[PDB]
Amino acid sequence: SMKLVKFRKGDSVGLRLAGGNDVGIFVAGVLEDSPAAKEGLEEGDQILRVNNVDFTNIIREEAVLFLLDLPKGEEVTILAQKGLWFSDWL
Amino acid sequence: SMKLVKFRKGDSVGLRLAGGNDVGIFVAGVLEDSPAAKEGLEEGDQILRVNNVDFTNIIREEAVLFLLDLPKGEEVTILAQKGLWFSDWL
Repeated sequence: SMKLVKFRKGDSVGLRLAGGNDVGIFVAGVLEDSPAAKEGLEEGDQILRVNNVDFTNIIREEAVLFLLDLPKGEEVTILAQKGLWFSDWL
Repeated sequence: SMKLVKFRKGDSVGLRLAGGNDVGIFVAGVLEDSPAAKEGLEEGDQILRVNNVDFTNIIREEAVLFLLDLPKGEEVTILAQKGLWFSDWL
């Protein structure tokens, strides 16, 4: 049900995000060959926490900038849960 | 603002979908090297119409099954608009 994903940030975090009208922040894509991919992050997962931030109470714009601004080399810890729905490949 | 994407369906349509609580059906991924990719479908686009179906008034489950069930070789026409938000790669 929950998953803890930990990787060292490279030049980018290797993720894209999606959400709606304050209904949670979701993984909308994981970069191929990235540390995030290697460690098991998946499209459709809800992000609950990144490092010391509650990702269930953050506005969209901050969620984006927080991840962009983490320095290269720093460890990123994501707690994810496996409002939005996502289909499989069709 | 709008885009019309037309391709011949292969073994799969080459797309994944996302939505919320009846807030529209969105492109959540486009398969690399697919006809859909070649013709310009992009993650974050809202699907307005597929063939002769109003994709703004269809429940999630039908949206999925409709696309799965289209036969191989049939032309797929998607009208897309460039409730959900999607970030860029971070």
